[PDB]
Amino acid sequence: VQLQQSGPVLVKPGGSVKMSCKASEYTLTSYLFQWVKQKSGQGLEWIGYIYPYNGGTRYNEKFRGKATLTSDKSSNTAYLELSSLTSEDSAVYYCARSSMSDPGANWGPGTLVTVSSASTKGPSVFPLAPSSKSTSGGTAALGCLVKDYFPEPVTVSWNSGALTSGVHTFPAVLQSSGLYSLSSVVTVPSSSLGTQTYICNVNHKPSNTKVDKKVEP
Amino acid sequence: LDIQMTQSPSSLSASLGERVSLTCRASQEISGYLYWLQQKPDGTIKRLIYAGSTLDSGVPKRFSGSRSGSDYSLTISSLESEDFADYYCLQYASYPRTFGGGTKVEIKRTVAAPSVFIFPPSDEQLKSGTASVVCLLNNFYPREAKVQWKVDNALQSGNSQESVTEQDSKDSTYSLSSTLTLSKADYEKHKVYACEVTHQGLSSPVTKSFNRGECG
Ligand SMILES: C[C@H](O)c1ccccc1
Repeated sequence: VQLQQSGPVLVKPGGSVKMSCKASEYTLTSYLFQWVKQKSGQGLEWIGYIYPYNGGTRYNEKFRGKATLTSDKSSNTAYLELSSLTSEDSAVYYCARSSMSDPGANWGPGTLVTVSSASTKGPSVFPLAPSSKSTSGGTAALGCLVKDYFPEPVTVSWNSGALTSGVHTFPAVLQSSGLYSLSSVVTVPSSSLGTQTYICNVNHKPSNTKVDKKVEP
Repeated sequence: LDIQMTQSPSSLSASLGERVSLTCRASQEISGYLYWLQQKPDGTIKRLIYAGSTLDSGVPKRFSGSRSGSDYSLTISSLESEDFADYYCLQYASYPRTFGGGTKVEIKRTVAAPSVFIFPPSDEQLKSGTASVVCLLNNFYPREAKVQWKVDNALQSGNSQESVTEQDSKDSTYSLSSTLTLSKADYEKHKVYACEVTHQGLSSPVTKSFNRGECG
């Protein structure tokens, strides 16, 4: 039940981008790959399909022939290339797989493409330390400020995924500098502060940055 | 002609436990080739129904789908907090595949006042020239809230930005961050940093503050 898609990519206007979709499990069954576009905070638009079995393809005419779908049936991998890019192509692209009698059974997680002239920049990660000023009665809030990066996205986990409850990772905000920033916070028991460590795990794949920041009271 | 899927309502607010139905009208005959998907705030999309009424095997029984002439419906028998999401229909009778405009399903719940927390800039950040002071409003409802900053009792303007999460999947609340950005020199020259919060859940504004001189 897992389709894998290539990572986020920054590309310049007038260039091109090629992303991939593949089933995670060795399969051998004949699937059809459907591709869908979603601009930030907007709806869904069908892009086209590729049937690796026979190379069949079809495209939404709205794309004006800018999209090309190909595949490597040897690895059961489908690829979507977009040409002559402009900022209207900044969007998350999704693939879904269909079988005989089983339409759109599985969806990939999407690939985030940003079309921009600006250079990638990795984030600085700063602690939001718990203190009396972030402690109720028994509950303390703490977090990490992930500042000054481009393009989106960053990912944030806590304690390598062991801490998920009470976590709020805010949507990124574009600063006047043209760089993004966000904070991820979590509430935990105050009594855990002297003994349980809290580390935010931040990844910014466009700049190949990975940082693990320990947040101390 | 391309098939138009007209989805309504585009936004639906509903109490927990409520039976809610979403409608998608096909502009041409799709013969039951109607698919409904759910998209969660983190971007995850999953299949709910296909062939108009067949429930995907991993979806809870409170979801069902039906057809009445050219009208297709997705109904949730009694709404749960985890159902907060955007729902879309899609026809697969013909190409191009076409989607409904979606329905954002919002959850009505009782008023909850926020817990308010404030965080001074880290010394690590100060070493780099800029200072960010963060005020967190956690787990509140409804969404309307006002946050004001005062630095040594003077109201700030223009130097803060807010970010708000989507409704929480477990308790249907929101959280909000207000970040005040100052140069390190401006931060060091002032002393009292206060975040002032107004929300329907609070009788009077709550102010959380710290004095740079004492840490947090
Ligand atoms: C079954 C239909 O062709 C579909 C499903 C998911 C995404 C795009 C198209």
